[PDB]
Amino acid sequence: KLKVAINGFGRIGRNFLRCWHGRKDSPLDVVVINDTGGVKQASHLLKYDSILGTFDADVKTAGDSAISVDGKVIKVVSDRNPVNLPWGDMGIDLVIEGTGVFVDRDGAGKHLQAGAKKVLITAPGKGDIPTYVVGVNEEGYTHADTIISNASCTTNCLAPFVKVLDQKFGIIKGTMTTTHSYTGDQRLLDASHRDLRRARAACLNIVPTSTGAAKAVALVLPNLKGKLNGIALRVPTPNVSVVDLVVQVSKKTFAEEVNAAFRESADNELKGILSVCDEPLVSIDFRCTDVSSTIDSSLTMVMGDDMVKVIAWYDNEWGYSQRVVDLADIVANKWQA
Amino acid sequence: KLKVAINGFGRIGRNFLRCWHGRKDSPLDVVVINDTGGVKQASHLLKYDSILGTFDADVKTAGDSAISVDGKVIKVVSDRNPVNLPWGDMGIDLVIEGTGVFVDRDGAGKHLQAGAKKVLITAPGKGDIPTYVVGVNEEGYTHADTIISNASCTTNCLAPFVKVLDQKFGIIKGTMTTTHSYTGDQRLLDASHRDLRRARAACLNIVPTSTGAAKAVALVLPNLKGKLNGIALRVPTPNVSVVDLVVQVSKKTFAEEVNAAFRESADNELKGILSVCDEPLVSIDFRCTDVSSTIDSSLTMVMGDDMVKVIAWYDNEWGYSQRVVDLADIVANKWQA
Amino acid sequence: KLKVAINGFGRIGRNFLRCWHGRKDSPLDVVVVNDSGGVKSATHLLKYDSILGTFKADVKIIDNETFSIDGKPIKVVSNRDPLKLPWAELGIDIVIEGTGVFVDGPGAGKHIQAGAKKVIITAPAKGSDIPTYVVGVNEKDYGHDVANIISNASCTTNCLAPFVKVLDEELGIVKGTMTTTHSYTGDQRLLDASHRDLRRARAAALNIVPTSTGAAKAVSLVLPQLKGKLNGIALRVPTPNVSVVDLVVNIEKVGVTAEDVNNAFRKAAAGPLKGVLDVCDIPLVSVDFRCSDFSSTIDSSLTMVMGGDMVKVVAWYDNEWGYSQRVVDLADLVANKWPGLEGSVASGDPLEDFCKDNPADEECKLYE
Amino acid sequence: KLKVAINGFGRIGRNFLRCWHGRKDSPLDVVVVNDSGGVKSATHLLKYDSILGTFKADVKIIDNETFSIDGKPIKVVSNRDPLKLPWAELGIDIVIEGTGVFVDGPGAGKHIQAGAKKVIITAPAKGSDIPTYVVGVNEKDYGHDVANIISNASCTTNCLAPFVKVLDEELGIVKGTMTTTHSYTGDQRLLDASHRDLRRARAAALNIVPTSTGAAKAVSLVLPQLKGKLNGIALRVPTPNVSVVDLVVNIEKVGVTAEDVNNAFRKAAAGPLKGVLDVCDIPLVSVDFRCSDFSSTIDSSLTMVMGGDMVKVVAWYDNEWGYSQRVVDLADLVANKWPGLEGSVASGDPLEDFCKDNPADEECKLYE
Ligand SMILES: NC(=O)c1ccc[n+]([C@@H]2O[C@H](COP(=O)([O-])OP(=O)(O)OC[C@H]3O[C@@H](n4cnc5c(N)ncnc54)[C@H](O)[C@@H]3O)[C@@H](O)[C@H]2O)c1
Ligand SMILES: NC(=O)c1ccc[n+]([C@@H]2O[C@H](COP(=O)([O-])OP(=O)(O)OC[C@H]3O[C@@H](n4cnc5c(N)ncnc54)[C@H](O)[C@@H]3O)[C@@H](O)[C@H]2O)c1
Ligand SMILES: NC(=O)c1ccc[n+]([C@@H]2O[C@H](COP(=O)([O-])OP(=O)(O)OC[C@H]3O[C@@H](n4cnc5c(N)ncnc54)[C@H](O)[C@@H]3O)[C@@H](O)[C@H]2O)c1
Ligand SMILES: NC(=O)c1ccc[n+]([C@@H]2O[C@H](COP(=O)([O-])OP(=O)(O)OC[C@H]3O[C@@H](n4cnc5c(N)ncnc54)[C@H](O)[C@@H]3O)[C@@H](O)[C@H]2O)c1
Repeated sequence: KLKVAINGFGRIGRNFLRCWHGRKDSPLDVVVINDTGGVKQASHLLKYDSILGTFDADVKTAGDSAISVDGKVIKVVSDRNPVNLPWGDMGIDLVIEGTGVFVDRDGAGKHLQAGAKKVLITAPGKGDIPTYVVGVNEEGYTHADTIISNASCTTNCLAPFVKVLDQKFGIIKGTMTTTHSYTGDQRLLDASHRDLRRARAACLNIVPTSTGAAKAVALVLPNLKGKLNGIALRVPTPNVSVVDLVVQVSKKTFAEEVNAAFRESADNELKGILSVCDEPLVSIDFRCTDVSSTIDSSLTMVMGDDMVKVIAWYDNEWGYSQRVVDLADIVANKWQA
Repeated sequence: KLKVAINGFGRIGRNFLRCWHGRKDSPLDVVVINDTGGVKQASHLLKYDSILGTFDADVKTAGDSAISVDGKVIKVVSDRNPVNLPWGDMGIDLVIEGTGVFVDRDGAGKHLQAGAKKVLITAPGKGDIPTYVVGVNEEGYTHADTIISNASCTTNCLAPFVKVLDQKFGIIKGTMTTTHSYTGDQRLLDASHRDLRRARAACLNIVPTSTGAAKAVALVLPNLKGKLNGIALRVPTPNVSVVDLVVQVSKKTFAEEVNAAFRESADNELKGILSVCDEPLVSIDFRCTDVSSTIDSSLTMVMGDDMVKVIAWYDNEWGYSQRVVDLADIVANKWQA
Repeated sequence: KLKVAINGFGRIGRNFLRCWHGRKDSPLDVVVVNDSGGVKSATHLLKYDSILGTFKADVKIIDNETFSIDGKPIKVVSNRDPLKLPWAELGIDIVIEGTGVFVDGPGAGKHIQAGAKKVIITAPAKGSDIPTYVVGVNEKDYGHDVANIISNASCTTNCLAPFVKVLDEELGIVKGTMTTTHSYTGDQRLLDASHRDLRRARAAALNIVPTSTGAAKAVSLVLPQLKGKLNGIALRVPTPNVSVVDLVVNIEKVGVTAEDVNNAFRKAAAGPLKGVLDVCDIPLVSVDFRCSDFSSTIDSSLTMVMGGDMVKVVAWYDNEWGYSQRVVDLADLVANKWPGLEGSVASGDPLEDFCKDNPADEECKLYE
Repeated sequence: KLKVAINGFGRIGRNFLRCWHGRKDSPLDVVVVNDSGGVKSATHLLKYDSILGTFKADVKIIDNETFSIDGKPIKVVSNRDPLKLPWAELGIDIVIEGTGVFVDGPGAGKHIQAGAKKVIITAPAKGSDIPTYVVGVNEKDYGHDVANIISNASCTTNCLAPFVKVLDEELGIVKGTMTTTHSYTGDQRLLDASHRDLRRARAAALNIVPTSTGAAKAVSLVLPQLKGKLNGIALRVPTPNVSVVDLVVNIEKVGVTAEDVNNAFRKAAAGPLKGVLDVCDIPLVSVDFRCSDFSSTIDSSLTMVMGGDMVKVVAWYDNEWGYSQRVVDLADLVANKWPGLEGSVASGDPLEDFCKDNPADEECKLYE
């Protein structure tokens, strides 16, 4: 029912698109979407994915203007300016900006300008957005935020458990790192990009970096700041990535102590959100997997009952979208506007 | 000058050989090899390398019985018996068993037991071998020590400065990890590997594991145990790995202060051994370079002035050889046993 | 129905239950495999593939050598020698060669007498003797219970062949040569590891090795009427699993366009060459066929002709998945091919019947 | 040196012993026959050849279980079922398939299960599983672990093979076909007696039979280079034991004189074919090579040519006698390949045999 169009029909565009098909009970009437890229491409792009494979969802469309897929015919155009991107022609309900290039509220404003009602950004918006993230900023979340954001998958995934750890054991200091994959955020080749590292090709090289995680943690976790700071490690992989953090937790504990604690959480709430296990499973074992990350039980060592390594294969793309999808439909509900 | 043979001779040995040549005035006259592989292959094994490209040195074999490299005749025995390999026709001084399968002193002794006299292994010598690594234990090594080994590249690489780590500030706790490359020891394609992780194909998946770095840490430095202990991560890369360690140091500090405290390290001890900088470089920008790593002084961030990040693209392969080739020279030096 | 098992455990040993359990028509059933690595592995192995994804199946760990498959159990062997493997006790009508070392039915025979009624050869066995078994071509033309060790040529050709078959079949072709994209695998080591061959020695997934393809000959082996007209090189390339050749072919016929032949594809693919031969139209890549069992993926558009007659003929394909479907191919075939009923000889006239018992009959000492 | 056993004495095996007795440094030794014929008879039958004269060596006919011969006390069984007959207590590494009856590969299992480790299959390639291995021809293709059940293909083939390589190898054929002058034997009914065969059923000693023989096939078996390329029926002619080949072949070569080819033969004879390929020059007949063991028998002249490409290839040879002294060499081959002996030459170059055991070595998995 939510007449929605997302900006930047990236993988996550397809993801949520697939999630639209994947997730059941989708009031997300996303009958339009934006990406300045070629739409029939995007169609085939939507049609054909690498990781989760081609979206076998056959779509029959008559004319460039109207496109229909799985009954839910869905428009899409290609343009840069959200004002040049008419939204009132549908009176758009929600937008998410997969481009990333609109990393400030103005574009959303500009999206709100052309006739959008609500906005969130999977990416941490530069500056003028208090982000919303499940587990962290979905509780005090208000549907009445016509413009909000998510953070990078990293934060979008690394959040809850350690907060609950912070809830159940506290953390003196946290040193978070990820196996952050590669994306358009980095240059395939050593193409000219602001971050020299993201500029490089690095087909097999990692990027020592720091995503908004150790920053968005501030918003999403009003407590865990500075003390609980690590960086990002943007790796030469395209796919589901892994958390790599060692904490100096506050309360004395040991490995399993958090595990069942981490278990029970997913056993009730991080259900769908996150997971935990110790069966050795590698990336391929996490295709289109939604429980953002199962945490290792063995290698999650604990030293002095505070120094605690943490590790979990996480879906930087689909589970991210999952999480992105999560509150997305939630704001569709409590549909104040 | 020191007659040497290499069992299980491999890349790192080939590296050591490309080292050996690059080691102008290599006091190891390594006129012998053990390698069950074919000679021209063994040539190409050294001759044609992937990472450092082919050996920039032409290889000539007369005709198949012996191969001469850089104007020096070389031999390569091939028999799975840890003794039958004729190390006595020369009465070998140093043996390097690549296979690592003799984590017990025995096989190495079995190598010595027909002419060989000294040993170092890529495998961490479990127990009945001096925990001997350059920067840390090559000195306390008295040349009477004959059969020693090197632990993990990681162990090997971290050793010197991580010793210097607790030097300059002391370390409350330490949990290290590597961006360890992919090799054939982990199943490059899915095969019967004990580690279910290392068992798959996983050309793009990581392997949670641990290392002698987590273990010899005590063996190389006593206090450095448990609290000073981490894990290993064999990652989808072929090349120079990075240390994923955050040291909970004792003395409060800020990042560069310790890097200042580690400028000197390169300036005095890590010279040749290790390096450090903050210009963003990637594994290829660490290729064939003997300073075992450069530390991301910048992103080796301080957090709470005790739990301090440590990050350094470390030469898991070439320096690893080099360090061993260094250690080899060390044992080429002080030659009594 | 037919008692099945696997010699050893491979990625193809990992390949088929994905099909088989996922299958709906498989009469036979495996009951045991030689995982010399433990069910825990084998499960983790089989439950979780590297490419086709985790097995969408409750293949579960019942007893360490007798696990579950969504309720169906299967035993496990753990060994590297036929002779101990009690295919007799296992009653296995059909076992799949998983050592490779059996480039010879003889070694496979070391299971035949061991209670293998028939032996599923999987790869191009250097033992020529076995009739070259390939679907769409000679699959039926195989003789049941005649030398029950049953060949299976290289997926590359084994997939190429029915296509390669249909072309001359559609055209008549002077001869042919090609080059597939042999995906990176284990046989070529991720490392520059000591190898009986210079090529697969090298660090695998970076270098790209052209190499030998008896599979090219295997065409003649399966297309004898096309003997000699075949060539090509085995380009080992760095992919997980898809190979694809373009086949240079001087077509004996006129030299009309390919689309016609592709219409003939569109005819014959849709004809008997369903299951194997796809001519998709959207120009698509490796991913676009993963987990897809259409055991050949031709691109009409991308395929071209040179002189109208020298046709540049391509086809995407996986290297084991489709191959794993070749398993079922004879499997259900050889199943119905299995007699089940009895014979109608005359142990007086066909006293060989009586001699089948009375083999020590001077009445029977033929050729011997 | 190796304990050997007979499941009833092979007509050839009988002399083969005396041959083996005529052998001196034999790494093998028979210890028992499954005499379902009475010792003294078998003894006489052994001590007395019916063709090349009785043994010129003592035979001590000791008790019904074990006579001796020149101090060789050899035991006696009497049974068609092996298992019971314990070649294991008899430590018989490899048992003479003294029946033929177990023409089926799986027949020999009972004999492995009767105390064999390997199996001297006396039978030509009735089954398909086991390949025979042939001196000068395909013997060396054997390593150990390769088919402990090992065929004794037809002398026809077995004498066909040796020279038949030269052509395809020294000079190159297109294809061709042959026909033995098969001496009379017992496996054709002396009179018209009830026998499942058409012809051999008829009265034997007087006539000749155009007769089915896949020796040409069995050659192509061990000569995949000739797989599905050659032909030939047999001719059971009335002689005790000798035969010559028909053989016509469209040689690929220009059509040089045979003499050179025969010199090349004689060269190749001088090569790997000592005792194997005789190319003599005296025009001689059946008698003139009886009890002569040189496996081939050609007055180099005799084999000749029509127009060069078509080659009138013909050569006398033995059907049992020489045939026997072919069995030992291969029977020796296993003992020559027997474990316990030091067999390390070079892996630093030729580790092919080294990792021939394990293809998952540093890198050994050729052909994936
Ligand atoms: N976890 C994170 O770090 C994170 C979070 C949010 C967004 N992102 C970035 O956004 C993308 C998220 O993953 P993805 O699967 O969607 O990959 P993606 O790169 O395909 O998604 C971005 C899409 O926006 C399009 N784009 C660029 N400029 C545009 C513009 N003016 N208007 C409309 N579209 C525009 C791109 O073509 C692309 O299709 C990635 O590019 C990623 O770099 C990353
Ligand atoms: N480079 C590192 O950082 C590191 C660290 C720890 C262990 N290792 C081990 O060391 C090897 C990498 O070193 P490398 O580049 O010198 O190549 P390498 O792989 O050839 O060295 C060791 C190899 O010797 C082989 N082997 C067993 N028996 C042998 C025999 N008779 N003759 C010859 N080889 C035999 C083993 O397969 C083993 O992989 C890898 O096997 C790896 O597992 C490497
Ligand atoms: N897929 C093709 O088209 C093709 C063609 C020719 C050859 N091959 C080779 O034949 C095999 C078939 O593919 P796959 O899916 O099985 O991958 P695979 O490589 O895992 O299959 C063979 C593997 O099984 C194991 N093996 C061998 N003998 C064993 C035994 N007695 N017991 C337990 N394990 C044993 C080994 O790991 C061996 O590498 C592969 O080795 C493949 O490389 C494949
Ligand atoms: N002599 C040869 O060169 C040769 C070789 C192969 C086959 N053949 C033909 O096939 C038969 C075998 O010939 P051969 O050379 O082995 O001499 P053979 O005929 O004497 O061999 C069989 C002998 O073993 C016994 N026998 C037969 N079947 C048996 C069985 N199931 N179990 C135990 N003993 C059995 C008999 O005593 C018989 O004499 C003969 O009928 C012959 O015509 C001959």
